[PDB]
Amino acid sequence: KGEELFTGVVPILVELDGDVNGHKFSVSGEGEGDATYGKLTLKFISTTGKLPVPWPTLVTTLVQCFARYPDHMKRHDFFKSAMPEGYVQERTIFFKDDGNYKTRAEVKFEGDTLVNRIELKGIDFKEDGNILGHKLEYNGGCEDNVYITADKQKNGIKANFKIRHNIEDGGVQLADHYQQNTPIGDGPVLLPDNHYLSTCSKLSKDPNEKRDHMVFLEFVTAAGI
Repeated sequence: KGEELFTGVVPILVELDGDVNGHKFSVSGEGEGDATYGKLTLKFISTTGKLPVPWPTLVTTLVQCFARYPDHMKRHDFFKSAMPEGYVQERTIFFKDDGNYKTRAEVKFEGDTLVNRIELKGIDFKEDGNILGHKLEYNGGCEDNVYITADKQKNGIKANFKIRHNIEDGGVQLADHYQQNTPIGDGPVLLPDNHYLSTCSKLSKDPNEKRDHMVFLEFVTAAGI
């Protein structure tokens, strides 16, 4: 059972290769996840200098297998059931009145470590917009619940949710997330009934960190059944 792989604290490594309007950047992340508490503690670093986009816009792209599914919902945890082979997570994130991200990631175990290797491509972003202009507050913003539905055709799941980033000069920047997850292996997975994940994140900085970075804390819990 893939759930047995998350009984304790699991180390995490994240790799993101990004490209926004043709400007390449790379982010390396590490930390740990405790599915018993739906708790994620991560630190992310840009290895290519100042990012061309705000950190809050990459939060969702930068491991839902660490969601806490209560006992009465364990049958609906697709993410852990796909482990250790893992799953492919793909998203299109439409930023209202701005560009969009298209992301493809492989979430799988490499040894005792849960790894998230991501490719991100952003296009049609406006230099005078909130994203390329770095006009978003540094926080998790209003995070709508992640509504998950089964996709038996792909033996996986789909998800939909909006992120609302506060704009420093007042207002909000909507980010419409459209998500699809498919298992990497051919083994059996758990196709869930309709449910959602509740998220709460806290973004902070490391005083000793010289590079553009993000210290990240998240609690994710399933509900709706």
